[PDB]
Amino acid sequence: MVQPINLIFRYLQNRSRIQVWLYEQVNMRIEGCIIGFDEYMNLVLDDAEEIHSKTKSRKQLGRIMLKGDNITLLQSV
Amino acid sequence: KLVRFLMKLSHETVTIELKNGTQVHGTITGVDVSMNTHLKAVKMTLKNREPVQLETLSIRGNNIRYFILPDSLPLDTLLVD
Amino acid sequence: SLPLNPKPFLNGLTGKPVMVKLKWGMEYKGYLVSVDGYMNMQLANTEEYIDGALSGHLGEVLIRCNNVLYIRGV
Amino acid sequence: EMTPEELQKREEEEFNTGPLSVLTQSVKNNTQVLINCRNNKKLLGRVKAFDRHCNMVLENVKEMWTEVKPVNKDRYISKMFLRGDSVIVVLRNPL
Amino acid sequence: SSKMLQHIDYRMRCILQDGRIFIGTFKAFDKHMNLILCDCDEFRKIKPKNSKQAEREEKRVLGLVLLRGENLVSMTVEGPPPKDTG
Amino acid sequence: PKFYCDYCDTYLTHDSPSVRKTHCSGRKHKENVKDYYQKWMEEQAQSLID
Amino acid sequence: IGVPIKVLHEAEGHIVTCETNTGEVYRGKLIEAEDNMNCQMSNITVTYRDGRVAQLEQVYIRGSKIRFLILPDMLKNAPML
Amino acid sequence: RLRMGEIVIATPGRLIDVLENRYLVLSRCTYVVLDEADRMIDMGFEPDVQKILEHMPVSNQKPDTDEAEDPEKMLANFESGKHKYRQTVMFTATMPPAVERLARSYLRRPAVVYIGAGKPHERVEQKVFLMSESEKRKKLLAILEQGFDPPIIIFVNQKKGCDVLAKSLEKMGYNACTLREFALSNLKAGAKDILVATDVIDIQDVSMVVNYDMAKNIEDYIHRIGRTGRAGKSGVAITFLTKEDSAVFYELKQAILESPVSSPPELANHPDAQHKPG
Amino acid sequence: AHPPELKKFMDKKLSLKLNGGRHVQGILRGFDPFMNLVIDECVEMATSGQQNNIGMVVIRGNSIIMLEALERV
Amino acid sequence: TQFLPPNLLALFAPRDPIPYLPPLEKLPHEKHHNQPYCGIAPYIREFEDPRDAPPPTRAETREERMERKRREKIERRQQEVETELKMWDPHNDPNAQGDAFKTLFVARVNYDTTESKLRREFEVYGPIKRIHMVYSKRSGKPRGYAFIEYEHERDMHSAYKHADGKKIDGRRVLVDVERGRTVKGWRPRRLGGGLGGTRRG
RNA sequence: AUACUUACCUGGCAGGGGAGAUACCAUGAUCACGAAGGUGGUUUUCCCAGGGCGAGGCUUAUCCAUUGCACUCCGGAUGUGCUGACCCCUGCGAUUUCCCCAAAUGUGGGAAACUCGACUGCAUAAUUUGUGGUAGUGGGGGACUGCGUUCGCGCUUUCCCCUG
Ligand SMILES: [Zn+2]
Repeated sequence: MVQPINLIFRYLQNRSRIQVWLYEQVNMRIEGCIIGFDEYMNLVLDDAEEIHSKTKSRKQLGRIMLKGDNITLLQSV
Repeated sequence: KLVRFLMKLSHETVTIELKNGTQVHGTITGVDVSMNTHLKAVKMTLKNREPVQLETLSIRGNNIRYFILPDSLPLDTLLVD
Repeated sequence: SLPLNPKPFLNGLTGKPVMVKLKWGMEYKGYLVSVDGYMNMQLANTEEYIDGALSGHLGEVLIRCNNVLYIRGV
Repeated sequence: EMTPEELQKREEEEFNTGPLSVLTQSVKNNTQVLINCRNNKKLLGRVKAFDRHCNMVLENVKEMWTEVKPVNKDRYISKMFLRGDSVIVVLRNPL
Repeated sequence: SSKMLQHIDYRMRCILQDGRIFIGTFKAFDKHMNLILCDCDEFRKIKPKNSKQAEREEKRVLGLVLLRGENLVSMTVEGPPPKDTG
Repeated sequence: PKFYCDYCDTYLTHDSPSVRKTHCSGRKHKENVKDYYQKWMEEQAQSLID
Repeated sequence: IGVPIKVLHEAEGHIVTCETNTGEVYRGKLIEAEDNMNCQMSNITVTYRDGRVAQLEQVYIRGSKIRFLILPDMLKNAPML
Repeated sequence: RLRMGEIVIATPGRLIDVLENRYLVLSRCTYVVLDEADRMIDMGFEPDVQKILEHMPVSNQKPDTDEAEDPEKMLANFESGKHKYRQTVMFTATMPPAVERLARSYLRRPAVVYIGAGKPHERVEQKVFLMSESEKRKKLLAILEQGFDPPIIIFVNQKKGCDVLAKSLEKMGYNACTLREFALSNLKAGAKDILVATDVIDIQDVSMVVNYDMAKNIEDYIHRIGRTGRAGKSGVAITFLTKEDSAVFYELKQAILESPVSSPPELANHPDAQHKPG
Repeated sequence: AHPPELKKFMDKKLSLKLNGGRHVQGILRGFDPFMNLVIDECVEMATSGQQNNIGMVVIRGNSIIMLEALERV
Repeated sequence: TQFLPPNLLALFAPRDPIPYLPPLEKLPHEKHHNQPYCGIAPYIREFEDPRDAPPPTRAETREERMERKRREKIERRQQEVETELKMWDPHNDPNAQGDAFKTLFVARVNYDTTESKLRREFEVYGPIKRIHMVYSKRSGKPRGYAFIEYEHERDMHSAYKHADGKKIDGRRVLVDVERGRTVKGWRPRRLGGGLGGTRRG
């Protein structure tokens, strides 16, 4: 069994660029590199940007902590 | 804990506003630690509906937005425990 | 960088200007003063940005942790 | 917990220094306070007491909101207990 | 807990978060306020866009229901227990 | 939270998913259940007696 | 464990209807329920929000996303009740 | 411990439940051991041991041909490292049909290794006294007063017995231990002379074992008297028999009649020693 | 804090109803007592009939409504 | 109910499936928010502080009257003791005579013990110049203690080493040196000093 | 069924009103009659929590009595649901040992032993219920747009009202 905490750790190590689907927010997503995280599934994202469906335009954020409650799914590149 | 306070309000007559706009006016028979609340002599007024009078009502505490307390209710007395 | 995690990330940010974005669309900018194990935040010299552009200047602010979407430096 | 022993007035330290100091100090100095609430009304009043959840007992509150052109509305409520979950943001009176 | 027990086995009208009413014989509860309702009937109010016309009440029978506490708002007493004396 | 079997009139001092399943797929248990609903069919004889 | 959850486990093996938060309705054989009210079910007639129905083989539902379940009436004659 | 990740040691009931709930899998298992398979059978574990086998991946079992016991081929397979056939070992004292069933399923062309000191009753001097329960304490004292070579062991059936008998002896001016390492050191050292104990480690050869209470089965009795040592001085085991022990008389009688270093008509001729119990 | 009983669905192709009216499908490689999932060879199932492949992915348990086994367990 | 004879298990049969009805509320992500959550910036009416209340209101109740009362008793007590203290001077007491350095202090005496029995018990250590047992100036009941002046300091020291705990008339007595007239800063127990710890708490 | 033995599965910890005040009793307080207090009683005031007793009253039907002249309610009986003063009790429903009161195998008083009713507190405000993405931004009646139209409506822009 691959277990979800490890797979996040894998994403961390690889410095993979992660895209997050948001909880109850369907228009925005967020993507960035997972520098760190915790038990609550809060993420530290290194080069984060906020991506909107209608615009196809991306707002640059820098280094962010995103609270866990929001996440609905974690994706690659 | 501050529900400890609400649990002291038995026999007090209050007005409760619910997260869904329902307003309850009644007399508190008991409040429990999850803020679940029991009332007697109730006038429940669902959002945009005519009031309805009820002998009794219990409210699951998560649904409470606030209690409106009697103008005279002695807060300092009641807040010491 | 090491694995840089949430608690020490914020502890980094404390003292510095920060911007916090709420689940409900408003954002609050100001000097992160404190945070707790639930990640409630106190801000100072706080200002309110509604829909991206500045709305007004507020003051000392508590933000209840459930409301926060993300928080970021300056 | 981090404090699994049941001597934890570490809360009392967290109230004095942590972010709920906003309240502890507001209660202490009887300062007004403006709360943006999840019914989307704003309550401006005094804080008589509070707890971890941000449950507050308030006095001399003015609830203010906004209906429909957009019209302002307000009502005075002299003593309330607000359930903490419904707090978004609290703001101490600047001056 | 006697505040809840005392209404146990009465016919009780429960308001759910979506505005449904469950009326049912109140057989059991727990710390969540999950409910067990017997012979439970669901009612709901349907708005008229057709005319400034009377509301539909729509009954629908469910039978034995387990209601998750999260979805409960309030409950008041509808009637006494279905009675075993004549 | 400590589990009480209404059929067996016995306790599981420490409940777990594993423990309750073990108990419930138990010799004593299944017999008690069978008995309980047989006894309920006897309730039906108490109908005709009226 | 609460009386109502016990009752849920007693309906393991039988036909239950289950409305989810989303408004879908799943009717089928309840295989296994957990204490959280996570339910595995078989042979379901899902009924989508619109009214359209479908057939599903094997399904599992998060307890936190259930509104209510409809259990077999016979369960009312379980021992507590 | 399970979460952490080479060898699992288990009992059948526990192991099947764990497998059934997928707390553990047998994905890279290449080594299967059944220890005391006869005892597993006796306990009713045949079906559970069957069901456990059903979780092993089938494709790593050896072929059922003469090649399974060809040394050149099987050695080359052992050395093949990670991809070798599984191997299975069964240990057992006996081969009743159920054990042979296990073997037919679990094993492929197994070699048998049979070995064979192991039978203390044949080589330990045994003496018995028939009495009523109330007579035990005075007979023990009379025996002790004759003098002994410390340390000795006195066995009793229940742990309360252990404690109260031990007190009385210390009252009679005897150095008595009850039953960790600390006890055996003193005995070994000469400090304490008498160990009182129930059927529940590792201890020196003793000159004398007294069964103050007779064991409830002959296997426990055998283990007790075995404490006079594997070899060397025969030593002596003295047993107090009462009417409450009638269900072990027949086997006790056999144990002694099979002991050339032992002389007992009182038991051998007793009405309760004539037929197997039950 | 008991784990969920998703041994049955391990290494099976699933179709998952998710929070925002979002649907996703793929092979279940693991899970948590929060019911967080690992899906493999996962496909987006966007509202437009269009499907998109993002392979290995983490789903928060919180946002899973119902899952259906496509390969029948 | 699970694995029963199909005989009985047919009792646990479902009722017919329930009529469809459309949902009452839209799905939360697809609802139209006519006045969405909004901020507080417009709202800094507040109140200019020159009309603001001062802070201190709150505090003890019965809890304040109680705390005040203990506080005063304690202080009142300290003043009493201070005043007595400057009346206290054992160098000017007619009861305290002779060489303090040759004087033994004996406490915890049986009230029944006579001055004779005491002089007998303590004579063993050497000739006694003087015994003064102490009595209440009120009741005249014995206080349970005495001063014994020896002829020679050496003999006092000897009683001191050897007599402590000595049992006289059933009671273990306490033996020390006289400190009233020898020890810098001594105060007796009634003046907040003293030795011994029977009633520390 | 009961007791024990072995194996397997499981396993948090802590408790029993609180806070004041007590002049009196015990603790016979180690310095020339005395601590204060603390601790244990006693009494008592708050915070009060669960029981006991049920006077009185409310409601509705069977039977019985009543044909009566009032303007101060108000015949009897029986039963389902209720409300409930005064005055009591202090915590609880089961077990084992010792000491004493004694109307002495009865009936009491004092200790503990650790035992269950999932009693309460807690790293429990962090994804599955007990501290929010269920927010509570209307429905209707007239004036007042266009677009498509099957002319019923769908979408969209307003005004004035009713109303939750
Ligand atoms: Zn059972």
